[PDB]
Amino acid sequence: VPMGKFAMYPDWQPDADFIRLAALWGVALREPVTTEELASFIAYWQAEGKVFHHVQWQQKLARSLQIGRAS
Amino acid sequence: VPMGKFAMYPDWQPDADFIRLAALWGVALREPVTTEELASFIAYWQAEGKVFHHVQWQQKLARSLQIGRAS
Amino acid sequence: VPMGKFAMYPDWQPDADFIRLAALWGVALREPVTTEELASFIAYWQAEGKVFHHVQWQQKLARSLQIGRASNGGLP
Amino acid sequence: VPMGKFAMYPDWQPDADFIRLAALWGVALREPVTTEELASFIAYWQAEGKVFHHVQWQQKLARSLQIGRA
Amino acid sequence: VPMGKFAMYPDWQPDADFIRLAALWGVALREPVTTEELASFIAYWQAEGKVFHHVQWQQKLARSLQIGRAS
DNA sequence: TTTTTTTTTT
Repeated sequence: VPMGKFAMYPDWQPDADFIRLAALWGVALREPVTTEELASFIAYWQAEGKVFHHVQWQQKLARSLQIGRAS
Repeated sequence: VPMGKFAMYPDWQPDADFIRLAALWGVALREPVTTEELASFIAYWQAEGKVFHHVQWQQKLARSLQIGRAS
Repeated sequence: VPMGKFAMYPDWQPDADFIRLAALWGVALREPVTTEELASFIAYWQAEGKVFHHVQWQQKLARSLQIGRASNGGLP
Repeated sequence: VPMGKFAMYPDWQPDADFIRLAALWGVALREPVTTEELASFIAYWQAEGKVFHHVQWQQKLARSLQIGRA
Repeated sequence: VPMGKFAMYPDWQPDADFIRLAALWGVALREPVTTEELASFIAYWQAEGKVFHHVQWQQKLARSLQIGRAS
């Protein structure tokens, strides 16, 4: 929701069509994002404090889910 | 594509001879660039908003593919 | 050496003295510059169009190699 | 100190208290200038051929080290 | 403080409302001048030895800060 | 006054 680059924050959410976006970027997710996966992602990146644009954060989430679920 | 430096944009494509160029720059690609790889690259850099010449964008794409496909 | 300040051009070479020069500037290169590293460097800077003296181009190349080879130490 | 505005030259050195001067100009250097850093700075500016006063060259060195070490 | 043109000297200061003046001249400073920025400016111009009026020195300071901070 | 190339939780 902020414009420009921002640090991750507790109530951030990816777009409603995140699963479709992820597929367009080459990450096939076969299950929806869970509240726990999102919370874990956010806690990690909120602590890290690095700043990204919303679309870039969604790409990081897509990649993180792909790796997390592969294991 | 535009002349001079430009921001990345949705229907950007690398050159038809991108694979040859990438090889000349030390990146041996065995497969053509996928629709998804290109879409992901573009979304990331479009958000970033930095401006480069066409040839410089192609170099970034080559390097990104090298890393992306290595894993 | 090529004289004056010039834009990067396709046939540019850092010369035979490069590795010694790089070392004097604090960049220890163990392997010579590859054809591909050089071609990539040249294509980037030729597009950029900035103009430098030969020694200043060599410094940029040294720095670029140091960073490029740092994920490893050596040539990709 | 070298007098007047001059082009950079191979044997140039900053002052013995360069670190202190740099700090006064807002550049906190943790480690002294290395032989290699100085040589690189001199080669760049010697090629460029621009002329500056000694203090102005020291300011350029301070700024270059700040960036280089970042 | 001297009237007319003068060479830059160690104890020189710009006006208390320098930030506002700078803005009126088209230089938007986000932070006050620091003691280190001022010392650096003075050392540079003192060596140069050129002479300017007080207002002209302030303009040079504004421009120098704009460039210095843009990096 | 104006030196500084380089996309990443696992």
